[PDB]
Amino acid sequence: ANMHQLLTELVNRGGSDLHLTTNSPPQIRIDGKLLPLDMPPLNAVDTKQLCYSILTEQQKHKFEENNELDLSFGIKGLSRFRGNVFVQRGAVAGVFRVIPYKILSFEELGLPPVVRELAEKPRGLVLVTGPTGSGKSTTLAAIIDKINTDRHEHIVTVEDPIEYLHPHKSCVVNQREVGADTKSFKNALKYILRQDPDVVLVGELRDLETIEAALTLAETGHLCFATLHTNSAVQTINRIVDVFPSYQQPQVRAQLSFVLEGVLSQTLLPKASGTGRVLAIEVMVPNPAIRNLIREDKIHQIYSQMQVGQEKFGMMTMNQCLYGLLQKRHITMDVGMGRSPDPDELKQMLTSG
Amino acid sequence: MANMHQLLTELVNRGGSDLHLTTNSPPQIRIDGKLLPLDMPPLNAVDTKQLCYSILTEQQKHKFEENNELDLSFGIKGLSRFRGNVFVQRGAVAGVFRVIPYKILSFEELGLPPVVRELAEKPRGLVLVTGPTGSGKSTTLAAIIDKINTDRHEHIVTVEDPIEYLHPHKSCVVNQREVGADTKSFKNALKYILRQDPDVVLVGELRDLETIEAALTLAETGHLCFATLHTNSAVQTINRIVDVFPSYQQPQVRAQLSFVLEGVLSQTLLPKASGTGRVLAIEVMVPNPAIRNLIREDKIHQIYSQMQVGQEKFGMMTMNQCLYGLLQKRHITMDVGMGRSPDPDELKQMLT
Amino acid sequence: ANMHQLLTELVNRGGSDLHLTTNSPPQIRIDGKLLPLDMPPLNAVDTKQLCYSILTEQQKHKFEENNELDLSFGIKGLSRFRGNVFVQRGAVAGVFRVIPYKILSFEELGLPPVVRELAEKPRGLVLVTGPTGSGKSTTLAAIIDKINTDRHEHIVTVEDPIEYLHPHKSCVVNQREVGADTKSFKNALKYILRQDPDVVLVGELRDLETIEAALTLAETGHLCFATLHTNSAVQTINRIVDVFPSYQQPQVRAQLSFVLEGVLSQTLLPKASGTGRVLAIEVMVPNPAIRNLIREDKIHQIYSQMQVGQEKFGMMTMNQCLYGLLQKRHITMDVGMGRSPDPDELKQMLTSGVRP
Repeated sequence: ANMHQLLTELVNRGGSDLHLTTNSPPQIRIDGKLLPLDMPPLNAVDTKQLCYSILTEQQKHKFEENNELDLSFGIKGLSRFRGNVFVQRGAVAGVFRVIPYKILSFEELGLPPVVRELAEKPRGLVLVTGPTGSGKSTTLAAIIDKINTDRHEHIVTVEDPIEYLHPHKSCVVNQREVGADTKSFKNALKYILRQDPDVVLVGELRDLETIEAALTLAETGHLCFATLHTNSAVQTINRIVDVFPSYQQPQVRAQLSFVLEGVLSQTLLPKASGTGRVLAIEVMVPNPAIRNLIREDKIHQIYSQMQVGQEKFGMMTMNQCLYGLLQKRHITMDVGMGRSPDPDELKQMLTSG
Repeated sequence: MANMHQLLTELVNRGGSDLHLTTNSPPQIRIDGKLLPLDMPPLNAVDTKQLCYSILTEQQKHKFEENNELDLSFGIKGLSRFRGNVFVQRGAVAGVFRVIPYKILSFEELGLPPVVRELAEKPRGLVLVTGPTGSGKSTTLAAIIDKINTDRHEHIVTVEDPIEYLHPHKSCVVNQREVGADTKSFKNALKYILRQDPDVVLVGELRDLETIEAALTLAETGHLCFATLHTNSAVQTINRIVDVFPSYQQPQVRAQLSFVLEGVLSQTLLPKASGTGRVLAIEVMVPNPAIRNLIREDKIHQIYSQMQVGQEKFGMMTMNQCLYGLLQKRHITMDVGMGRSPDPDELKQMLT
Repeated sequence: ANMHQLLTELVNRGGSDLHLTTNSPPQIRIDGKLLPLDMPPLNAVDTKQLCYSILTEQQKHKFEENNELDLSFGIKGLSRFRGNVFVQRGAVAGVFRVIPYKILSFEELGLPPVVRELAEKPRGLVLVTGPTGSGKSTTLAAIIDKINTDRHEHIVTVEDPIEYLHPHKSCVVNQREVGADTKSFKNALKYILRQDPDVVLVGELRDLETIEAALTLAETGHLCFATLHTNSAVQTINRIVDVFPSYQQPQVRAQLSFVLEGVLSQTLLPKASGTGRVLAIEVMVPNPAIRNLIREDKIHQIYSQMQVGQEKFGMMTMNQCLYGLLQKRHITMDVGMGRSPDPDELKQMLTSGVRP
């Protein structure tokens, strides 16, 4: 009934987010969907006492000045949390995310064995892309945890915001949160070469400066991880090249062909059973043929190379993953078709074999 | 301050559309389109300020005094909600107040085609409801937001200036932020929206360059974004969005739009042929793979031809095709249907 | 007060403007031309004394901070006035414009009956154009007053500045003065749709933003009035189109062809008697043929349709109006010819075997 009990239940019930707003009971997001708790609806007095109970006095003043506040806090013996407090219809409202210290393993996440091998790469650019909540941070956290476990190197992450904490194991891990630890991605990236890193996570490739920063890191002997909100390997490569002026795109294509070591495009789909989510992932691992196609500006022909790189490189097109999920009845036909980038291709391959 | 409450009660009881308060005239109510003065003495400058200020918050009174303009909404328990505009004329306060029903109308009550219901089922993307002021945009948006609220277990956040339709929680969590009270501005609300775990976001009118980039970012990162524009057609809407950006960034914006656009609705309310009420005429564009290439290929005007043949497959409909059907079914007069066609000669060919 | 007496003489003598400046007697503008009053020339002491006699303490302080001041004021039993005070050659100077409360009728203004029929339009765009002091606000005030009399609708005006005041009749009339009631045309037009209007006066079509606002008003079921400074219907339509980029001119021409309901272009000419001025006006009322010519980018061919549209559509070219002013001997031959856009056509009209 208080903030401590709600946050403990959020962790205990495997929720990702707790929502507190007027005229609704506390609600928790489990596997992406909100489920209300068996409690009376809150009023404006309730949402204010609950949200204020986890703020410092200085934080309460800054929220009252702007009607907005981002913060993080810890509950001893429980978990860390990300909070956002705001105002709607004249009342306090809040959303609170658990940030787990412990990452589940690759097999628990449904990630193919090639993801474990990407975590062993000495150098290059590895891109994990997809929409919000498609599993990107969990894959990145699993990869970084394997690196942390296996290497004696320096890992620096720049995140907006940090979604997983990595205690030091064999690596030295420094994590900078945008907006608190560092002013911006640009400022962190301006000094990242002066911090003796070996592995760097740069977050979303939001602008040209960040793309150039990720390419330089990957060219100078570092393992660079970044995200995009693209849905396929080809769409990912096109977005990176096409954001640059036409005159500088030849160099970017040449740069990408040398340093790119893997592209993972994930999506979480509803299970046909109606409970839980299943991972759909497109995997592109560059071979000499794909690297030439990038340099030759034959980006779209990379898809044909992914269709035949399953046994050799662990590649898998998005349609090839949906096909396997369909034969095992993990997703319905309606969900698979609404997600296929080419439903006619997936339809024809289902009829044969 | 209790006189204003009684005037609005009289406005509701007499079936009026709008209440007018201005100096040197009695309160006037629009009934069936025509103004009628109430049998009361005329107001002075003190009165129009006193009545209008009685329904303002202290901030709203300081916001109004800073700009000599103010839009707002408020509710009267047991009566109705109302949208108000207060302004200044000849050195005195004036006000107009419209009626906002508590009960949100259905798709069929609003005259919205079944394709709007399928747009309400989209999991992510950008859906634009456009038109000039009072073209039914908030009513259409509320119907869309009410269907998602009814059907989904997701988090809906709206940013409104002001909040018009209220959406009680159903199966969704719905948070509605009013600019100038709950949040300082659209810019400030959008700065924090990514930390609030939203699934569906209403950002209001695409009023400037900065909000459009924010709306494209929300829709690109896996969210369903609703926004409005002032344009009157799908093609005019797409051109307006791209052309506000500097020439060097327009290639990316067209590329983003080809990926993220999920629907364009351009509405307009016309008087009914019976002489009572207004009926919705709507142009609906839902991008298919063909339209997405036309967007990427910068052949935006050829999109109109695609809408003419996408009715059965995709539920598409040009404005002229909608006006033709409303005219044949006797919902509108010939002058109103002709007075709205963007190409009156095309509608003639369909008439034959 | 001498100032009280000067303003009474200005009103009584039908002057439009009173001028007070150093080394000249007070001068009043009568029929567009300045005429000095039979008084000794004023000095700097006089001009500061006369202008300060009508200022509040707050106005005197603001004028002294900038050497500029706009204001309006009323004189009980006389008239209201719009004033401007400034400084020149180290001395105070002032100009004062009268704002009449009473609007003259259409026939008094010399406006043809077709203008009255334009006031009965339920929707569309009606443009009243001409140079400064060509009677535009006066024509607009007569139209607004007829609408106010005949309709139960909401009239909103946005003006820079307000020229005629309209007491309520059957309409509710709200008049917003730029720089006092509202910050700008842009802000008034930003909220005008939320103000439940039926008839809107938007002032000068100064930029694309205002033209786009008027087109939106005219398309959504409103009657919109606006002004330009063009001298003919064809010149008026082209001026509106040519303000847009070349790629967007097709749409603007298409919009105008749909919503345009009337174009009036005026000029005030001296009378043959030497007293008063007579209105010369060109009237274009769009028919289906003219609307097509607009859409087809055949604007110059619109004039030929106007030459034959008096009886059918109530149209009237400038030359046809000048012809009528010449037959009634209201203007001299030189004045009529000096304004004709085509003197040879007007000559042909005068040398007619069907002349009567």
